[PDB]
Amino acid sequence: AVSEKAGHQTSAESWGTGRALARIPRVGGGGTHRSGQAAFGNMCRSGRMFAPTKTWRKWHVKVNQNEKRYAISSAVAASGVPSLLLARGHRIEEIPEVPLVVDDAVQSFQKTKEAVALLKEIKAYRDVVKVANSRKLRAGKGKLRNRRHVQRRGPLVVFNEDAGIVKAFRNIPGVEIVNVRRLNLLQLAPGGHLGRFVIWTKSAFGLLDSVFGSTTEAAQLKKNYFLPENIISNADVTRLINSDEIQSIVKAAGPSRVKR
Amino acid sequence: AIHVKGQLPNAHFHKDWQRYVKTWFNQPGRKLRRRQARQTKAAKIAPRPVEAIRPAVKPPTIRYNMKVRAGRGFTLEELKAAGVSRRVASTIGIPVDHRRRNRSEESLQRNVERIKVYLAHLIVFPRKAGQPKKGDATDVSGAEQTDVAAVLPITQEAVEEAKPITEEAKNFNAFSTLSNERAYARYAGARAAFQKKRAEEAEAKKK
Amino acid sequence: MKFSRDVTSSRRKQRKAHFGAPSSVRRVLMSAPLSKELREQYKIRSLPVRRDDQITVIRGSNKGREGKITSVYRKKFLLLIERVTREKANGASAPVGIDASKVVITKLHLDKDRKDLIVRKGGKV
RNA sequence: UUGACCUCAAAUCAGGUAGGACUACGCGCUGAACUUAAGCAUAUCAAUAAGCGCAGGAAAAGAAAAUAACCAUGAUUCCCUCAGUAACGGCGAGUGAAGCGGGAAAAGCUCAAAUUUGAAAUCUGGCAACAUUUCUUUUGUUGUCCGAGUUGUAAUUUCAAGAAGCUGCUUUGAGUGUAGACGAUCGGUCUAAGUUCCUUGGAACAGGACGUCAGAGAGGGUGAGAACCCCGUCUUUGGUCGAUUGGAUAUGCCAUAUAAAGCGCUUUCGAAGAGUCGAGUUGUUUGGGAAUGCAGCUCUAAAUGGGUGGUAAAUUUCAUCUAAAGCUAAAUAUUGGCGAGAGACCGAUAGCGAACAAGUAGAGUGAUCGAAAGAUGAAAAGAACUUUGAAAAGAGAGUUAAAUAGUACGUGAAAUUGCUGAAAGGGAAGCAUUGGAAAUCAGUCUUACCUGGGUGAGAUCAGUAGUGCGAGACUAUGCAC
RNA sequence: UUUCAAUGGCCCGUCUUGAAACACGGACCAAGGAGUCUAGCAUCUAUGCGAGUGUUUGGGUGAUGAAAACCCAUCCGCGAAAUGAAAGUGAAUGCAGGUGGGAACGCCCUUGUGGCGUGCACCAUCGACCGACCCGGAAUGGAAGGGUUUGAGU
RNA sequence: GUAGAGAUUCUGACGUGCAAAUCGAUCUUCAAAUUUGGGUAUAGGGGCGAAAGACUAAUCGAACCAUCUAGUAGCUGGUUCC
RNA sequence: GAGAAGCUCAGACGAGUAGGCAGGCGUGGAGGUUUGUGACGAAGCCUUGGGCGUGAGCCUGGGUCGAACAGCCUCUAGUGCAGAUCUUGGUGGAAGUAGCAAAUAUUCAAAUGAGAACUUUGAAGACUGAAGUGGGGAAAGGUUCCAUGUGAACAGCAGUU
RNA sequence: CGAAACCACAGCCUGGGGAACGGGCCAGGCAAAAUCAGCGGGGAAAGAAGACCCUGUUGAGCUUGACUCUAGUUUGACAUU
RNA sequence: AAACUUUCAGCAACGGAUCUCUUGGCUCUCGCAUCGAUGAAGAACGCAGCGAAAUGCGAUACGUAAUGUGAAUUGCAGAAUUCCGUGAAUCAUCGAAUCUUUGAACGCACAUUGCGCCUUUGGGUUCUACCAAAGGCAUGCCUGUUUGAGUGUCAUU
Repeated sequence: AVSEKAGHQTSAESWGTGRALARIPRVGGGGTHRSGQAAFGNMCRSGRMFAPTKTWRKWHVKVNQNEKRYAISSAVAASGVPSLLLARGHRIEEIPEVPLVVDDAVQSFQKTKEAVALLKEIKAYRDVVKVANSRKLRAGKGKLRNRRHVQRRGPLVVFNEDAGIVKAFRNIPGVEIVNVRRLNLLQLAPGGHLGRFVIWTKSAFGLLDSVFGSTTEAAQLKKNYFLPENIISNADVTRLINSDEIQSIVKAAGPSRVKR
Repeated sequence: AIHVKGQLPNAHFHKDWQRYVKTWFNQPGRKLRRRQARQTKAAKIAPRPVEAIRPAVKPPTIRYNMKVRAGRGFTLEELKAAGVSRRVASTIGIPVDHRRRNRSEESLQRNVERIKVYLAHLIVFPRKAGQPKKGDATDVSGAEQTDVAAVLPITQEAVEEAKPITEEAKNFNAFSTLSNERAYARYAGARAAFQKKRAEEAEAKKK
Repeated sequence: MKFSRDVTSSRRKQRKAHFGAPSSVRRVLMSAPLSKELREQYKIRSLPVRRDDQITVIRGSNKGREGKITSVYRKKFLLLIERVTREKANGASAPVGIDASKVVITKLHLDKDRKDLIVRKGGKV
């Protein structure tokens, strides 16, 4: 917000009509450039801006906890779809399996060298290389406001127990490490786009069922929470349309194109 | 002017309300500050419990008299029944409330059992190390800071699952009883006044 | 990534501290790496610059120029080395200032304070 | 005459203390109007602005003369809710709390009213001695004397009680040193890594090749986008002082430590605040409605008395509290001051008035009013010298990557202006449609695939056929030459 | 692109029935310049859950690095009951009713703008039940019996 | 009638002036209710006034300065791309 | 197949102030993405060249320039000017125009100097004419006083003063 | 040596229509660069959001047996007593 | 045909818009509690080799003592009384000091560097006058001390 007294620290009064001047308030006195100049107006130099910004603007937005859990569950399911990861831009062409689950010995990693070696072995280092190549200087005035550099997002490592994995992976550009009990939508769908590349540990993947539960059984880590039910059972509408049961009852095919 | 649908406006903003706006941008900071303060208090008073033992009381309205909540301190009658002096209760961490009184044996016994449980679970370090006096514990080695409510929580009144239906319950007319009691509660004073006036008039006529 | 709450990542604050540091801070700021042989000998990666120090320039137009530090201009973050000059219009010689990070020290100016600093930093003498 | 007491004086007497500044938050007094009511006087703005007095790091409030009407709760403060509700209001415009409930934090207490009367047991000051220190700077102890004080200083009591009694129950702080630590810590860090090659460039911090570190790829500087050039960043122990019973068997070990409290039955008593409560009236205020609080005046209390229980009065009960004396941390506020970390904020007519020697220059007698103004270049390398001119300067030269960067300096728009070139013009010009004239611009198709076809060399193709079962597909291999 | 020739073309904005007006503003150019935010309300739309709904008053992972994300308990707000000033009372005769139109579906006709059977939503209408009012009236109670009525109800 | 103090007329000059009140001629008074310096007192619903609503720092039928205040305006002007 | 938000066929219709709705163009900042552009030249600016869209606007050739910037999907706002006797700043026609005319008046020679109507010296002619254009003070100003140098700015012409 | 006012763009007339007296519109009279000194017919010339009149549920100075109050003043009661 | 005017373009002018930066501002959050008669905030006057402003300082004057680092400040110098040295620096830190005239301001005043008083010590012939230096002289209030007043109340002389 701007200062509450900005544009008001002056004693200016309108001179009225008859002076062949606009009725905007003007600074009194003499002996300086400021004397006789307009003030207090949004159209005036060194005046007060129109509708000065206030601190009590609604900065924060509230979302229902159920909607938040729905979004997190959708982001996790999207991360489990290899096509969505490629669409979002993750280099997962040579990845052995999606979702990618690694041994629990990764949680005890102690060196960035070990983390990089594991990423190369599981063929996940392409994302890190992509992030490093994409690092650039930000366009605009964000550089003046402690936002000089921008880069892409790499893999998201999800762990259950921290024995050095966080420190071993944190220095790798683009790699974000998060606990399985505190999955963040800002990391699972960065920019609002689904399909974040996620590398799970064995314990975190095993605890995913406890974290989220199912549609019929509530999760033990979220009180009375059930997974959402979809409004459609089978999403392969093309297969349903072209199935024999529908084609047997439909009318004639009809002309897709007609002659003039 | 008012020309649109909806309820008439009622905004109370005819004063200089903008100079008394309270924002909450320090809410996470206040939460962290309070958490750090209570962690510091826990460390400095360890191994004493963070929260002192509190009594179980009934809220004072028909809207809440069916519940049980935590009180301020134990009454003098409860302390005497449990065998704790009012001066020693403060030293051992038992709050004393001189204003509250026990009008019912139910509340008296309810709080007395709480004091007894607290005393049984309490470890009193000797005033001089290695010299356990009256009431001191000889096994203070295994002492740690525990939650008071984790062993002595506030418990709500339980309901009866089922019971056999009685003939008195069969013959009871609840609505008629409620109507008769309501009528009696307001007309009893008039009836008593009528009886007194009738007796006085009869005596005066006799005179 | 920094984690300490006493460490500031603000570009404005960092520039203010760098360009407003006093002479004592600027002495540490103007540091030069040691040569490979000096690194083996003293087990020290780099030291603040000082007068009477033999250095060779690694960057800039005057690359490969050996000389001894004649003066240290802390006000302008410059080192004036011997025989590193340019000709003015009339023919006089104007010394060319070189940043400390652009030179490598090949021979220290050893004294009691310098040896004590090396030992304090944990280096062989 | 004198002394004593009482009252009142003086002293540049001995030792102290107050003023003033800061006002974001805090406690009070005083106190509007603009404005809204579509006018306006009550109302509203507002128990606000201005004025005045007084503190601290918080202030204030605070342990019920409190709620409730219940199975009852229980100091104060603050948040949610109660609730835009009860209620107030030309019942118009508008205004508008409180109990309960959940949470944060929790802590209790001290006087006056008592006869110690078998001993004023109490306190200040002077002098001297002995200790102590954040400290020769601070804070005390002892002895003696003089004062204060019986018109009451101490001790047990403060209603939750308690005293006088009655009978049996148990008996406790300060000096040293070690290990683990805890504030300042700083002898300071073991604290990691390229400044290798090629191109461009004035400069590599750019691109490419080869590498390295990462618990360090936050940020900043360095002749252009630097994790490895520098400061740093991340991680991580220790020399030191002090709080050193803050703890442990704080051991070790001095006297702390012989009579003060401790609960128990029984009785007798149980002192409890006066022009105060309360009543009337007036003014103000409140949602407070036959008065919510405050203040002026008149009257003026009582001892199971008095206050409260939200409709005035009388009477009879019931419930709760115990006023007219006092202290008290925490949770709470903080546009002032100091220090620190950040930002989906502004990028020099913006952001504070002030990015710059800004409350500065300057104006007014005065109270007060109050600007404008950022950027050469990496580095002044800031143009040697010759010549013309009285000089300012010009022309040659010179520096630089750049002088289309020369201090009248990053780039350098428009308005406006000069020279050159083109065109037009008989008291406007500008524009639209159509075309002429002059000037100017692009359309490279006959790239590419393919029919026929002259010269030319060539590991030779389909059909066959051998090589996860039928069959379609294809890589490789021998025949087909 | 310029100019020429023919034809057409009044200076823009504004108040206004009416502007080229002898109505007002406008010498020129650059930069700045005016429906924003907040406490509510109403309609519509989207999302989540659904007789429930609302995690952020608060507490924890917390120390790391954490104004974020995540998790957690009791209250409480709105809704699930209305009516009357109030004391109070407080919603099934029935398939939770009947009638008309009515989506969708099914069965017959026999190709007609078809006949029959149910009938969601919605509207109109006749009733039933709850509260209020007016009755009969069969100390305290208003139960069956009613009404030309009334409610922002079932 | 001179100095000094004023300002009748020319409705002269000037009237983006020498000047936000001046210049020239003419005119009134000129030993007292005279003119004037310095010091001092009276301050805004107030002062002062041989009285014109005159003067009170070029401001007077209620001075100036800051604040309430971004006062209200059923009125005027403006209100930015296809 | 034809970014089913797609493809295809046919018919009718088209004025518009105040006002309403929809779809789009442009600006600043934020998240995601584009082995995105760039010191072998980003942004900006000029353009008597070219192309696209009905249009808001966009792309590009040629110059200058020197350090950052953009396409797409979303988020967000101090987001679009011809007016407001609008604000600040700069600059025009009027225009080399109005004007630089009160207070009687200057002239000759020499010196200096690059430059003399304004400086200095000498001579002449004049005025203030003692209630002065003389000599001093009070208030007010503050170094303007004096000497030596200068002629960038001021002395509304000039300057050696 | 060197401005300022003013400036939508500009500037030859007649008649017509028109917001009822046009420089622009329509029909005619006409129409040849660039300039100097005057001049006061026109530009309904310039200045100044008409000071006259009306409207506003806009004010202010003043007046009064307007409405509502008030300093002061008069009288009484209570206290001082 | 020139001149003149108008339009466009190229260079040269006027002007400082646009673009990019920013030791600045604004906002948020966290932490802390420390002015003064032992003389505060503020004002004035002075202090450097060359210094008007800002910063700092006070006749010990861009400062002294003490501590830390360790070769500079810089525009010109000067300083080799400097470097195997308890030492340069407008360095950093900072527990000892100095701290002009004022200002709540305090001997009385102040449009005056005006007018006084007390103590002690020194210089000019000066046990008393003059000069110089050092230390002092405000008000209200509190607790004590001393000296007192009262036709206020009390006893032996």
